Amino acid sequence: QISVRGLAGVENVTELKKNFNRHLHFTLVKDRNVATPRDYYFALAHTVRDHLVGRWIRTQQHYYEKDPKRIYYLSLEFYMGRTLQNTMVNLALENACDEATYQLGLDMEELEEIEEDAGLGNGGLGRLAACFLDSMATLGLAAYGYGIRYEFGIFNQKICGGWQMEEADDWLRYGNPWEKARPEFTLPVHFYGRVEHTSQGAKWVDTQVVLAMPYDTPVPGYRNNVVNTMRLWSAKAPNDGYIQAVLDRNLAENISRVLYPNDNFFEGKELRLKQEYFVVAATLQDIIRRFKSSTNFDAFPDKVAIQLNDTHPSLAIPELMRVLVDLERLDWDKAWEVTVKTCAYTNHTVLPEALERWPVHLLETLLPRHLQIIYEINQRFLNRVAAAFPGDVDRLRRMSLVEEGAVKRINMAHLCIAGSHAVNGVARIHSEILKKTIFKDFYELEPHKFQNKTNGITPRRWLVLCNPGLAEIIAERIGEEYISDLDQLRKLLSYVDDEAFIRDVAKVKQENKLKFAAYLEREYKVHINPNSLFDVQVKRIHEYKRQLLNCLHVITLYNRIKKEPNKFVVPRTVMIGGKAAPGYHMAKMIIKLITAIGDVVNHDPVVGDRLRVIFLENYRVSLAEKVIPAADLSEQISTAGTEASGTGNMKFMLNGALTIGTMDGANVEMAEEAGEENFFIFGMRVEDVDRLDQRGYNAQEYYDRIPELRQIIEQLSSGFFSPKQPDLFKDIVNMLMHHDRFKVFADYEEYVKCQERVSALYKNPREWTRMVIRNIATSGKFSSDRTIAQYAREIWGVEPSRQRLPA
Amino acid sequence: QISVRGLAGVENVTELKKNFNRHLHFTLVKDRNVATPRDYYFALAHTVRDHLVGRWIRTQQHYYEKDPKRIYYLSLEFYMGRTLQNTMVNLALENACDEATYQLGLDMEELEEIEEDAGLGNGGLGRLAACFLDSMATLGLAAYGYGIRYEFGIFNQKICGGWQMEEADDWLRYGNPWEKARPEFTLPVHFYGRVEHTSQGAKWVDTQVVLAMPYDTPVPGYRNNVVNTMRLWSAKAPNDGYIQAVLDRNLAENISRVLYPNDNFFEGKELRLKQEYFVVAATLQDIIRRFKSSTNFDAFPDKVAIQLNDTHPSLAIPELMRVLVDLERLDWDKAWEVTVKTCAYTNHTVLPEALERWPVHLLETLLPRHLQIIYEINQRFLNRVAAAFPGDVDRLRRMSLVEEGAVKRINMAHLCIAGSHAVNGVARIHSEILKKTIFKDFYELEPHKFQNKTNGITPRRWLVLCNPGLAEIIAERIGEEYISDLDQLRKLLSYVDDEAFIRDVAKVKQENKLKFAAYLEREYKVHINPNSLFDVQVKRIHEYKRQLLNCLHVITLYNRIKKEPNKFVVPRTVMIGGKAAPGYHMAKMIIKLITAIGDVVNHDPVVGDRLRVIFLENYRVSLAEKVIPAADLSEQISTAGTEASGTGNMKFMLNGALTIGTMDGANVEMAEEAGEENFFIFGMRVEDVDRLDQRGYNAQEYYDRIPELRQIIEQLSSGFFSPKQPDLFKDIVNMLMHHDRFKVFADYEEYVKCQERVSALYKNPREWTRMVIRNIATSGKFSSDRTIAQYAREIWGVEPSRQRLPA
Ligand SMILES: O=C(COc1ccc(-c2ccccc2)cc1)N[C@@H]1O[C@H](CO)[C@@H](O)[C@H](O)[C@H]1O
Ligand SMILES: O=C(COc1ccc(-c2ccccc2)cc1)N[C@@H]1O[C@H](CO)[C@@H](O)[C@H](O)[C@H]1O
Repeated sequence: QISVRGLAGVENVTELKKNFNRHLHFTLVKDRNVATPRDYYFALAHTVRDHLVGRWIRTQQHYYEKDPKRIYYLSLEFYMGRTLQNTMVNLALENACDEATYQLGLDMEELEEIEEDAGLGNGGLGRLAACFLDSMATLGLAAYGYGIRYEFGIFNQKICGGWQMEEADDWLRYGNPWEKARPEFTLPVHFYGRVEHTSQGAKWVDTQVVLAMPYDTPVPGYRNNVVNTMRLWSAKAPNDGYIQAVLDRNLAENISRVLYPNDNFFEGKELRLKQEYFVVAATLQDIIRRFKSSTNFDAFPDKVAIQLNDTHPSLAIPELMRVLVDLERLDWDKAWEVTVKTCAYTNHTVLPEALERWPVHLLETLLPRHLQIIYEINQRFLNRVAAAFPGDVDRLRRMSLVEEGAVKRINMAHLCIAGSHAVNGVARIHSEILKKTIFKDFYELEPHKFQNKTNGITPRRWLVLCNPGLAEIIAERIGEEYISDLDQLRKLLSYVDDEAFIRDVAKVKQENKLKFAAYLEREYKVHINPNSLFDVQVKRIHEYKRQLLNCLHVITLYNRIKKEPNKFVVPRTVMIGGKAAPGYHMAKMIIKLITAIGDVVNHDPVVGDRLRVIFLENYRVSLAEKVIPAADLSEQISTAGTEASGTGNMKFMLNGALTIGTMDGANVEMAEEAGEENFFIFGMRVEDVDRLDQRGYNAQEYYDRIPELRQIIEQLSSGFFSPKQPDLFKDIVNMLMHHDRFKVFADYEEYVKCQERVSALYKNPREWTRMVIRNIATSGKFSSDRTIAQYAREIWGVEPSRQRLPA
Repeated sequence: QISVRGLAGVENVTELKKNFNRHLHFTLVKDRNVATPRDYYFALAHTVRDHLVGRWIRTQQHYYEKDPKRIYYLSLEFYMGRTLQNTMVNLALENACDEATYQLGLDMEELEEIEEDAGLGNGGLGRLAACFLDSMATLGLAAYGYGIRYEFGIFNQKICGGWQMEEADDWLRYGNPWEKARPEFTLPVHFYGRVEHTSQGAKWVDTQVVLAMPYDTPVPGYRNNVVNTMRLWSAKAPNDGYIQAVLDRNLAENISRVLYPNDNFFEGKELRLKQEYFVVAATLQDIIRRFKSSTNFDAFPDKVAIQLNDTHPSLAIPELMRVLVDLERLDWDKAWEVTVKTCAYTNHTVLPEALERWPVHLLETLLPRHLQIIYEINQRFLNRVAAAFPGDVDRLRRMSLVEEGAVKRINMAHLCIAGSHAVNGVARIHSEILKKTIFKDFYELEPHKFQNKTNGITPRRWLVLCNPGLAEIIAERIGEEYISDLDQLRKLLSYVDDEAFIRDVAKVKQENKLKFAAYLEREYKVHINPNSLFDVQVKRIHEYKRQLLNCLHVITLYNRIKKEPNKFVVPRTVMIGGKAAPGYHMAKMIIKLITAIGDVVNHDPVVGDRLRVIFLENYRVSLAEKVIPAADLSEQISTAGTEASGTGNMKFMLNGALTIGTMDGANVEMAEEAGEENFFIFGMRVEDVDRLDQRGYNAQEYYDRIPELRQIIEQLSSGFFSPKQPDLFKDIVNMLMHHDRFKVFADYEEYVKCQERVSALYKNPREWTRMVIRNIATSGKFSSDRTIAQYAREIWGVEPSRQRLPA
């Protein structure tokens, strides 16, 4: 049908048809009389997976023969989403499968909706790992993702009476056709026990053992016949009343049972520490085993890079030291040099409550040898600080890996900086904040360690897969090369005055919106107007992300309409979606407020279809692929200095939405790429926030001086949005008035004014679309291929390649 | 190589070779460079499984079109063993796979040793279910086995310092290529809750729900293209702190976690009751759903038979009543008629401590509605007893389903007799004991219910598979037909004086023994003499089975040798094997005594290789397939009246061992088939045991009058077999002397005399072999094809068929 989806040759179609019938018969043990749509999905999945295997085997054989430096990306999260369509895209099989299934009397799109998301992450950090794997394979790097095979991923969110309810994400129920169990590569992981000292050095003895069983999933590059591996570890009890002893095997296997969903506010839970060590200990044994199959650990950093995705796998540092010192018997200083040259650390936040700080008593009991090593690392590090800054005793206390207080804690960020040759933030402003404020002491001691690597997204999933219509009108003008060289989109700047292109860009957006409006009714019985501006904010629910500020705007618009009902306003559909961490009361209250506003707004006859407020239930990778192509306006409105990068912002820019946002995270670089005239920037900059903090933020001042704001607060307090429970929202009002760390009121006026400018532009479709073209055309920087090429050259010491492997 | 293993045609071999390479590549994702022997096993298993699928689909389609009466065999145990070789045998693929693998440079026998036993049973009752499934498929019955998919089967037994140690049988670790998950056929099972009464009748409300997920395994008939199903249920939590709630899903899924290994002494454990209801509730919903796919439950017994394998699934009776009365709204009397006509019950013991008697308080809490129904069944039944036997108030108390006492209990055997149209024992003497003693009252009320169905074994696994050499020398003389018509073995009576046949029978036995002697060294570093008489007792360890009596004989022989070392004796290798239930102290002590005797006997220079005592570790289906073909003498020495049938006895008879045994269980019918002159019968009959009980058994009398017996007891008491712990065996001596329910001393003299007659005959190889021929030739009765034909005609009301389905 469309060019970018590939060829549908007679030979290929015929072959796909027979392999499909073969799998339906031999694999599923069904015939056409009893097969359900799920059986058809599986027959298709196995058919496509068969095309991966030859390339997977030869890629791995290739790395063995050529022995390149290997990249190990350690993450506790891989937010993969669905795999079927992505695999077809990357193997150029999409049109052929479409044709083949069509001939068999099946709708491929319908079969695609059957696949469960692999929801093995919370949000941005987990999805970054997934984009990164795609880019590493597309750039021909010998790269391995290592993580945990959680039995239950991020919870499914249901909304009941306006409230979030959580249910278990039982994503493996029907089986996973993409993974291959490797029970033969099983490895032991140790816990508890005690440390004995001999003449020969230290020994860790009397440990309990959990087995780590690997499951491999193929990661295909974009049309280069490269297929890399993501290896996910699963916990198994070793084989040694009788009944109860058997049932107690559950205790061990609980390590890989469920993903922790609390992506704000760190809590030191023992089971999470076990997960963190488990992935690290099994991964490092695998790495070392592979390195030996090439005595001389001097060459170890020439053949191994380990990237730590935040501090979650930070135990890699003392575990690598443990193995080199206790098992391989290297002297400390040589082991340390190897470790530092091997490890690099990516930081993802600045909120103090988000940093991992493990109580010493937990490590003492669970990992007694690791605690000794961390103490030794700390002593040697602080000796270096003392020599560089003699007499500065407060610096010594600020930089220590060990924090004193009620309970002594280990600061895992400080461990990571001490034991890595490179530390990076995820956007230019974030990396600068790291050097200037939270890791200032570390930067002064070792300035060469600190880098920036601005985040990106893969244009395969986030353009070609989710928005084929847009990908096609672009390919028509500039060819197909841009799909793996996104900087080529700049060529589109010469079409900004092209009448045909303007019309096509606008037509694709209209089609995406009609499709999404239809999805909403069929699957959720909700009525929307497709001619309205689609105003969307989708991301995890956090105070810093300021869903609340968006709420205030929605109510302002509603109040204005009620005040002057016969005045024309640009119609809007305001959609907000995102999950709240189960323990986060304020985030759960924000969800309830959103639905409560909807209840009032959506049923007010005076409003009509001029304003609609919808809460997008169960936001996840598959839903983002649907809503992002349909968006006109992207809400990126975190308080300046709080969102380290953002990546959802990039997805929207690539797909033809305009952005309203603060100068925060990657928004700054996006505005710089597109030109500030083509971006809706508002609000305090980081400097303005600092000045407010120096003086003291008083929310009352805003309430006193802004009549429209005072009206919203009275409506909330008095029960306008909760008639049967008038004080339902008192916690929200109280926080806004007295303890708002994120200064919601301070940006309110500028935000409302800026939103008026959005509505003005949307009235002029031709000029709206021309601004959209200038955004799409300057989105090239934010390809994760650019990000990974910078990691490879500036951190890993390896050269990317665009060359094909033989097919 | 050998005729009965089938054809190896050029077309077949070539096709098997390519499908093997296809599975190795696409299924396992390996090539020849990294493949382990386990990968080769799996490639072969998937290749053979592919041959089943077409026949499996068409068999099930056939039953749908023809709508025959369906047989549902409900068992908590299916002791299946390995599947690969059995599937090849039944599909006539054995020689072809052998050739194909040989050409690929592989040894098929070696690949066969890689497969885990499906050890989903304890011993005889579980293995009977497995033989029965094979016979039902071979006889063309529309039959379904229904059970539980245990994650952990019968424990692996290790012997450490002479003691049994139990380890988890993690049989699913590497995956099971034979099963197909059917997540779409998942069904809810209810527990706990309470009973509400309306106008409409009773309602069971506020229940907790566990899901039952089915896994189907194909059951191939012998060369008839019939493939039936064994459906095994697995427990899954329904989908509705957060972390802990996720981890608590284990509680629900524990129902199908582990097989209970205590096959003597019933213990009322709540988790076992849940297992019993779980299999019954899910199975009956499946049965009813299938019946509806044909209002009129009158025809239900014309289209459904349910066979209960002991009382373990006895809850089928009140569950069927519950469904018909509460859900389908049938009146009680009509529902009851349907139930009785549908259900039949097979009894497997006479030991009072083995009968299931569930405490009422357990049923009250777990299954409140079932307890009401059982009470109602009991009231109506006892009303019938009172009318038939007016004034006999003690009969009323003896026959009640409810037993009074400390705790009130339900007698599940009484429930089963009341709610079944047929009750059978498993050997002629057992069925007679049922009518005359333990169920006498029930027989007097309803004599037409009571039947005999003498047990059998499948000659496919138990001759063709495990002893191809013997199968071949038989096929040479009489053709291949006997494999599915075992009565044809009688034709062998005309070869009893045939010199060539005598030599061939003896040669096959010698080859089996050389092979087994070699297996022992290679896998267990133990040295045996292959010219000795192989004296074997393999079966679960129980006092009633009298491994202890065998122990006394072994010590007698040892004492005799020590007494007269230069006198010739027929050399023996005495092998004893079997698992003890984890809670059974005396059985664990018997295992230790056996190894302790071995320690002394096997290292005494005076003995030489004239006597060896070996404990066969980890006895299970795969080991029985090795040791049974190698045996000369089969020990079947239970106290008269205690072994309901035995089936191991039949396996030995079919494979060329002679039998030393009591007139107990099926031994009686075996001796009757072969002629008593061709059997080594000794000891008390049931009548002699009764007379002893009337007078009172005094073990001291035997000890006083038998000097050789007194010597053994002093050796045991004084520490001759346990030098470092002189009183190790005091419990054994104490039991023998003071509380032996199984009268070990009373049979001792006759047993020793009889064993002398065995040794005399073995000295004359020609006459030994002629007696063997007369045993093999009269073993036809004990084919499970005969047993199943009698069940089908006399209980299920269906006609077996030997006709092929189209291929
Ligand atoms: O997604 C995250 C953080 O997610 C988690 C996920 C899990 C945890 C966690 C930590 C300890 C224990 C349990 C859970 C903490 C944070 N951060 C985002 O990372 C993106 C990629 O760099 C950035 O674009 C976002 O700005 C940043 O908020
Ligand atoms: O194997 C058995 C009994 O096995 C079990 C297995 C499990 C249980 C059980 C019962 C309740 C709770 C837990 C376990 C009780 C008995 N009996 C044998 O059945 C054979 C087949 O009919 C006969 O040949 C044997 O004589 C008989 O002992």
